[PDB]
Amino acid sequence: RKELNKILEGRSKISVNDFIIKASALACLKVPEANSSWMDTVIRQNHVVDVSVAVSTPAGLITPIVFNAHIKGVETIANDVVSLATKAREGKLQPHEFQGGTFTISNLGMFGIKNFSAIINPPQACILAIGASEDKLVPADNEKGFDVASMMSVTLSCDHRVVDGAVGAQWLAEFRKYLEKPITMLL
Amino acid sequence: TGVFTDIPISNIRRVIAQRLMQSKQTIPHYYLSIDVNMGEVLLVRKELNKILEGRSKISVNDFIIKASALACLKVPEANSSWMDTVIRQNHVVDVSVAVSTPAGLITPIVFNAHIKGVETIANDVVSLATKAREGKLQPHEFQGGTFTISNLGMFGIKNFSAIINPPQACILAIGASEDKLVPADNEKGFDVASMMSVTLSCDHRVVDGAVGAQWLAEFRKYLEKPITMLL
Amino acid sequence: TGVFTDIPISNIRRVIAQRLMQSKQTIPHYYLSIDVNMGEVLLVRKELNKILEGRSKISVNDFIIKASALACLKVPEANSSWMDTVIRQNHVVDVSVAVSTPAGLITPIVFNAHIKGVETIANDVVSLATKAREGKLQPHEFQGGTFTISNLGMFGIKNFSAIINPPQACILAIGASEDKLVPADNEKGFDVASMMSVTLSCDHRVVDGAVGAQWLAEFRKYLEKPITMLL
Amino acid sequence: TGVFTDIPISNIRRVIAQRLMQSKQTIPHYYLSIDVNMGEVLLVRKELNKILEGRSKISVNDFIIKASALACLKVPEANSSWMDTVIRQNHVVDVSVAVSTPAGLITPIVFNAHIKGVETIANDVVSLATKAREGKLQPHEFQGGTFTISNLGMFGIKNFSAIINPPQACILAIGASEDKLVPADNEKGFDVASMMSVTLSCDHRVVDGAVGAQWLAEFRKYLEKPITMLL
Repeated sequence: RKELNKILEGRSKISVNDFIIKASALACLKVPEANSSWMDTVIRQNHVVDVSVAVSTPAGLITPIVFNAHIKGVETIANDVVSLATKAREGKLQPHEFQGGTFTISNLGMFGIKNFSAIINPPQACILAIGASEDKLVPADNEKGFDVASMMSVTLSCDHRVVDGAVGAQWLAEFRKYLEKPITMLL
Repeated sequence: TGVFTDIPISNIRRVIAQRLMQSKQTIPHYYLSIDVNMGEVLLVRKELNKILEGRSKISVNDFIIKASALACLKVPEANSSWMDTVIRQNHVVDVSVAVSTPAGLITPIVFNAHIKGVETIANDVVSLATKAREGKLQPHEFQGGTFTISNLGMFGIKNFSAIINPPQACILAIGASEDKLVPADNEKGFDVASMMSVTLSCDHRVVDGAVGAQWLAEFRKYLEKPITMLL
Repeated sequence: TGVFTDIPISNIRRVIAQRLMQSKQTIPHYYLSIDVNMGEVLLVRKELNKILEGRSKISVNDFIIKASALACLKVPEANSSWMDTVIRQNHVVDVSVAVSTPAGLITPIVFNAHIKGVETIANDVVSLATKAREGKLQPHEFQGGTFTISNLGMFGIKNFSAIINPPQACILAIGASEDKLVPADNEKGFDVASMMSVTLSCDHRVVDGAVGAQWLAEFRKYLEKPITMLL
Repeated sequence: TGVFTDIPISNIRRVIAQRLMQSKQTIPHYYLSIDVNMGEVLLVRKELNKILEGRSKISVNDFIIKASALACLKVPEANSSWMDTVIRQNHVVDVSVAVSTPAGLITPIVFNAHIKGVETIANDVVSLATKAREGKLQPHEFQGGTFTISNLGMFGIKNFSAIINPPQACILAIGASEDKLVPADNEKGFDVASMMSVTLSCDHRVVDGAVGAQWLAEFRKYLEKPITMLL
């Protein structure tokens, strides 16, 4: 993110939430069950990824939707998120701009929250919850024997009648791999 | 054999020759050449191949196709076309790759190359190349496209200037990658770099010199900072 | 937008395309490339800019225009023209400079460039470029000339091969100046030099290969010993 | 003199211009460039000149002609021709050398250059060049051939792209030999090498890109290991 911000000499600003959205869309592509839905009679599997981001507007909560997030770069995602957040804080959003989607992301790391467990929207099947990033003290094989690492804890709230435990665990593994090797998003 | 032997021309060769002659007569070609440092792609490709434990193999041509598609997105004129009455600008990027099948040349088309990752591109290119060497390709699988890429670096070619297809407007030509000796500020004063020379053959009635130069600049930036392809 | 959007062609673009197509069809182009060491011009220009305390600004393109005019004086064939029945040899040098205005291309003409100093040339080029970007140019101010120069070194282009205007016979193409690593006899054994690559596109029915090579040799000598322009 | 003087065109110049125009209109040219290390030929030629104690003088152009003939033997497509109805493949190699006589250009033909040694080639080239500068050449002595070579390294030209003769299919263009600074594994880390750049202009309806690249690879191998010409 720092290198990309240096490259974009004021053209755009890229946040960590943009990489999170990109990794979520790619993981939903790899594991389609987390992007599916339950409709009693039938189970609908979506081939496109619409990511509804939760923004804490000081009037409640708003859910701007980033459409086709699986085929967009981090810069387009960042611009869309910024514009939609400004419009949400203004108070002017079309119903289709915040009602719908296939996946949901909620971030509360700005408030110091370490972990939290969100609630699934009725049509969707999963929701990702992102907490604060903190410098932990992980073991290492160097001279000291330890190293400082910036760790972030994420909780996925799955619908068990659509997503199995192994399926959700695979989704989390792919999400973690995408975020821990960012060049993998090129593949 | 004697002094000379005359080989009759097949109908496929005849029509290909007629098309090439018409292209060279109608399209005013002009050539723009730049040089690209490939030391970062050489590392990114190695890391991605290590990550893909036999799942897939990624070549440098795949990164080249990806960078070409992204540059065509940024500069739409190189992906446009001339139709006498009107100029057609394509919003999707179809990249026709030139493969030297030992029966002539074939042009497998990678569709929607601007929204595909390097792994999907690599798999598509491998499958299409195998089918082309087999000899079974549908007409829509090798006729059409919006951009064309030809690579001859396997043969040691340093530079070359290709010919534009009649409907399209540009064609990229990739030569061999060689270890040059560029100046550096270190103790020795020089450093070894792997350089690759590329020539873009543009149609001057569609692409201006500044436009083609911008396209080459964006292509070079994408290839020399591979993480920029995330944006 | 959809899949593609067709952009209608303006009359100016249509006539320019027709002229370029006719030029490429009628003129047999052939390209000759050389390399020039610019380390002496880089010092002469700095000294002249210091001497001119804000009175004027001299660019490298001005020295390039001056050297081109002097070389055209020495080798008249590159300044000649083809008129089917007769070959017209011009005794004056009018240099048409290609400026990439963000609406296409413009060709301001510097007249009598063989008997003008670099300061007059610089002032004329600056004024004509400002007028071209404004959009107000008389037809005689950009239609005609005897020699043509196109520069694309600002865009990082290393080499390119331009297209001859139908009446003229040659066109010079200037690429980027880069710090190479040439051999030297000093302690290290090498030295850094600023090199620039130029391609002359000659009309072979007017200019022979040896003639074009002599023209390039004289141009290179003028640029590599700037004091020679006094002679 | 005035402003301009019109020079009438001779019939020889008129017919040459018509032939060149027809060639450029009908033949779709495409250019392939490589670089050759000449340090071994520079030693072989010196040794052979020492051995020939004034009996004959061997030039680098003679080794170039020999390597061209051998490469045409290995890859027959570059020595072929296009005749609309049929493609004629020649089993003998006639090399037309371009000599810049100070009256234009002349093309003395060396026949059966694939089965002649460098000394016979050198003697034939010297005699034909003297006769061409004299001005007495039979039509069969300069009209025809299967391959064409043009050299402009005496004039300092680094690269150039020539024009194919209408009956033939390829033409080789040789530029100046220059001492570059290539990387090396010795103590310093670099080594000085004499490099020469050659461009082959192929007819794409007869010669494919891979075919031309193979021809250039064989030519480079012959020139970089001169003992290979014994095989």
